Amino acid sequence: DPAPATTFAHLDATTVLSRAIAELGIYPAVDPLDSTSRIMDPNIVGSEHYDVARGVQKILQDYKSLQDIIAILGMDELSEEDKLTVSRARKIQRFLSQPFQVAEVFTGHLGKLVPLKETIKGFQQILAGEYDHLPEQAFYMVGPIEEAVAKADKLAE
Amino acid sequence: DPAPATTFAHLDATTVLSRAIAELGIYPAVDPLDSTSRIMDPNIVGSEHYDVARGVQKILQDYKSLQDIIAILGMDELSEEDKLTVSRARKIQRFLSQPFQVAEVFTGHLGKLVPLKETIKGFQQILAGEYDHLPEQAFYMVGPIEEAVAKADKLA
Amino acid sequence: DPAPATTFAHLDATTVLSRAIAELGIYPAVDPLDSTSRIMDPNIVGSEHYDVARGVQKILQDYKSLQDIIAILGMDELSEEDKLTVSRARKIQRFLSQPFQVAEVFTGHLGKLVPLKETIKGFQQILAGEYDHLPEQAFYMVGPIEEAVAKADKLA
Amino acid sequence: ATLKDITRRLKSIKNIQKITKSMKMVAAAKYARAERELKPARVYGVGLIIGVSSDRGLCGAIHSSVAKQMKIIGVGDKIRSILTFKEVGRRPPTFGDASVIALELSIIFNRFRSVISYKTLRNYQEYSLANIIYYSLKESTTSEQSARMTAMDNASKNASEMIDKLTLTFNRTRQAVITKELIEIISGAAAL
Amino acid sequence: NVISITDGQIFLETELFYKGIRPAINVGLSVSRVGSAAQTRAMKQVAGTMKLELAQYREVAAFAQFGSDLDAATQQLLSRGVRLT
Repeated sequence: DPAPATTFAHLDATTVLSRAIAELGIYPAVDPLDSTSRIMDPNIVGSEHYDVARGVQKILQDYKSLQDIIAILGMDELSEEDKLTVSRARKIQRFLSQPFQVAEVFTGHLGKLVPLKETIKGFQQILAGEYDHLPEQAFYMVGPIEEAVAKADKLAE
Repeated sequence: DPAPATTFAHLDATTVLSRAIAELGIYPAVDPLDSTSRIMDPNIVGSEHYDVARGVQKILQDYKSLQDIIAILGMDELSEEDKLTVSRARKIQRFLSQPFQVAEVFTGHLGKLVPLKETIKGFQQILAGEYDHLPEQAFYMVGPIEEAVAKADKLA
Repeated sequence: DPAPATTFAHLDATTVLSRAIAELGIYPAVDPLDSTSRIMDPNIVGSEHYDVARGVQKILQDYKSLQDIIAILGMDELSEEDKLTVSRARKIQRFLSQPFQVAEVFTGHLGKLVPLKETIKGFQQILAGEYDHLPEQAFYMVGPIEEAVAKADKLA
Repeated sequence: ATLKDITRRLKSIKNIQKITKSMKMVAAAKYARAERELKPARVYGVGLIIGVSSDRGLCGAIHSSVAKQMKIIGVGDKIRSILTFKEVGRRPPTFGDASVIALELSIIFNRFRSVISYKTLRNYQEYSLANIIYYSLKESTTSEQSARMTAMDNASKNASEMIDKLTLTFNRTRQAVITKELIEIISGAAAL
Repeated sequence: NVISITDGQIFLETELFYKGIRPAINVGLSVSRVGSAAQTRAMKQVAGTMKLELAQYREVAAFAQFGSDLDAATQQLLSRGVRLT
């Protein structure tokens, strides 16, 4: 749309929200593959923040590009590494969600604020395979990565 | 289109005919899922008529949602429960076709008029699984369910 | 699109230059199945011109069918009928190439301008099998069929 | 009915078409080796429920066709899950595989007609038992890899037709968006 | 307009960008009509081989995550291809 399209060039950082994402219960409904920042540079945020950020986006793009194919040919036709990034990407999609203090009337969850180092570490860890044994849902709608381990135990029964 | 879209609000019943359905030889080419009636209410038509109608529409909608997979992969990749709704749905579709007196030149069949009770019974029986053994084509271009059964026996 | 659609109403032929063909080294890189003519009609050109062209087409189309059965079973599991059409088709593909006079500088080969009756004759005979004893690369970058003989001797 | 949609649908189906075509040919090569290997295994074959299928799906009604004639050993991953050995169908069945199966101990399997068709002392007994396990097994992958080749042929052709039809829809929508957008501009300009 | 006016185009894509192909150049679509005439002999040499090997890669690139029993010749195309990429 001319209006939003013309606004992009006036910005240093953009957060793009998506109805397709909100529809899933992923809130905040941010598109991880359409939000950008002028300071997303290894010389500014450091190579560790940057390499994790880029790794998260890669695994989501790869999943995005698999979605529709396996939705027809089945999950079984995937190699044991193609389906590894499927499980991991789905955890990461869930770990990007987060209950907002200001959204308690909607989530029924207490709001969480997550420090940068913990955000980075959390995603670093899922990317590295550290939680392949936890279930997808444990990553849905929590703050720090410890809350997802907590949640996994709570789910066990 | 503005013309038809504006007309919908003026009607108590709408019969929406579909080219897609026509081209499959279903006549009359009524879209079972796009045609509605303000008196389709259990307090007006009674609960048996209402329930059979809603059951037909459910199976047809269920079938419609399976049709993406059918188009690419075909019947073989379906579960046994889904193969059943497909085969009942396809029977229902054909049972909704009907020879019209006015269209005898085009069908090559004599025209039929079906009493409402025989209409309810026929579809009620198909839904209940009473004719899973009969082939699809037996339900095409008949009046009452009895004709599709006779037609089934004739197909030897 | 209106622009191409309006243009096509005026076209009597298409010449389709193809990158696939170019990378296979066939000059000129004309797609022999994709290019068409409106006057490719026995009532307009020869009844002999028409059947040679139709025969060339069918064999080139038939060669394409067999190309899946080659990278699977190898070019030996084919029947004697099917081996024959591969050998003839490939000689036809190469026989459709031509050294141009206008490209004497860049290449080095001498330019050829083939008369219509000689073009018709050449292809009619590769189809007949009057050159099955000759090697495949005898037909490449020559003019008339008389240079396919001269080039097959110079390779002995 | 959005240019946005159509483009996504088109992207997936072009790749499905490419996959199913490669899978078609993988199976075509496997059916090739399996039909030739079937010769010294059919005449060789002339001299509790056992269900013979495999691990891999996408071969139409191979796995469900024996599972129906089933209703107790299930050779093939797919037979245990729809109703006991893993890692079959993938690599051609050796007489050694047939012995690994019989060591752990009516036979139901798919018998190869064509690429398109298929239908569902105490030292001597052990060799004749393994002679049946092997026979059913060799017959089975011929029938599976034929079927998968065929089914993957069909899916590829079905995807290809859907691609054609969606491209047409794409261009019709594409042209109408241009025209509608222009008519809006004109009507506004004219009304002044 | 600007596509027909120019001698060639470098096409960038979002999807290449997030897959890690940065710079995000669609090498199958991008074109320079000047081409070789604007390359030194040394580049011309290796670039010519790269082009061909990448084209042949593109033909096969969807058998990547769906390829167990591909012939060794095409595992070679896949491998040379991901590496050149």
